[PDB]
Parts: sequence; structure tokens; C-alpha cells
Amino acid sequence: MQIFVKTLTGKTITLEVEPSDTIENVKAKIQDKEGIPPDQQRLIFAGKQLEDGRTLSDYNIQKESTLHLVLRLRGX
Amino acid sequence: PDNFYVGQAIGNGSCFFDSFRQSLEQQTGEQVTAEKLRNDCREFAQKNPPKWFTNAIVNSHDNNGQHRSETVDNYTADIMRNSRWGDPDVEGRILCEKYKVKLHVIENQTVDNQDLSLHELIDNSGSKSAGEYNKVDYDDSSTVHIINKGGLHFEPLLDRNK
Repeated sequence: MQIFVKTLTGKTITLEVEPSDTIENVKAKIQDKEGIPPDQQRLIFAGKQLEDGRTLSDYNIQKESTLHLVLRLRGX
Repeated sequence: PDNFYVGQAIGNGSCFFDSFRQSLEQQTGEQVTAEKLRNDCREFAQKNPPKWFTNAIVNSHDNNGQHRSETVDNYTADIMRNSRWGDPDVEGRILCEKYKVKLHVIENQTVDNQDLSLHELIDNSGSKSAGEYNKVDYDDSSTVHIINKGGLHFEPLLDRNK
């Protein structure tokens, strides 16, 4: 199924995922497309941070959902 | 969680290391200088570092779209400069391995006008987004705690009890 990921810079990424995909898998897919190491990524859906070790289905994320990608904060 | 407050870190580019240093001292009792922490990262980079580290420092992204990249050889001198900021996902992972601790980071970010405090748990193998199922242990002496309020500065998160 297809989901969307929106960055704070305004970029929309499309991903092909399955309901059983873990959040780790989704971040790896974003690494594959965007070069962003998973440890720099955080994913937000419906106002909540998605936890590694859980699946998209666990969060009721269905086709054509938009997740928000926000990255590690630097400082300093 | 309730007994933790935001402390203060030095106001130069070593604030990541200074925040780590203050929390490590309260949690594990070990007193380390910020400069020693930087040397810990220099030594890691000199001693045949793994592919995860080479790949991270050539692929640093941020929320502004600034891509940063440098070689391992240049990192070994750069990481000793106070101007070179420390990142939880690189320097934090290195220090977690060195000191056998986990690193809890709170990051304040805003999405669609909703302020969030994001919790992350870093250890020697990488970083995980934490919360309700991957819980931060606020009674673990081997977890250190820092916060980034989104103003390009790290502060330690300390236990008012100690």
C-alpha cells in the first residue's frame, strides 16, 4: 500500500509499505530513498511519535496516510 | 520523570558533551571532562571505526535541509574543536559504547502547530524512538538524560533528588 511522508522542509515522499512493516523498516525505506540514516529520523502520526518495534498496523496507519518526518535536533 | 529538571550547559559548541558530562556524573558517579569526551570520539574514529560511523558523518541531514559531510580523517581533528557540535546519533552512540550507558534525549519539535516533546533512547547499537512501549527508565543509574528545546542548544536533564 502507498503512504506519504512530509518533511518540515515541505517535501512529500511516497513509500510502498505493508501494514506489518515495523517503524524501523519504514525508516530504512526512507534511508533508501533520501539517504537519511534511520537514527536521524523521527516519524509522527496523528500527533504521536511512532515507536521502533511497533508496526504501522499497531498505529492504525492505513493506505494514503501522511506521516511527518522530523529529524534529530542539533545543538551547541 | 517528575523529579527531573532542566539544568544548564556551557554556552559554546561543547554543550552536547557538557550536558552528557553532567548527567553521567549524577547517574554513574564518573567525572569526565567535556574535552575527554571529545577525545573519546577522536579515539573511536582513529581505531578502525565501523561502517556505520563513516556513513553517518558523510550523511548528516537536519530539519533545515543543510547536508553536512566530512571524512573520518578530518573528523579526528575536527571533533577536538569546541566549534564542532556533538550529535546524539553519532557522538552519543560512541559515548554510550564507551561508558556502557543509554542516552535519553528529549527533543521539542512542532508539527502542524502541535508542540511535541519527542523521546529518544540511544545506545551502542543505535537509536530508537521511545514512549509508551519502549519506556525510558527514570530510575536506571545507567541511563543519562539531556534535552534539546530546539534552540540549537543541549542541556542536561538532572535529578533534583541528587
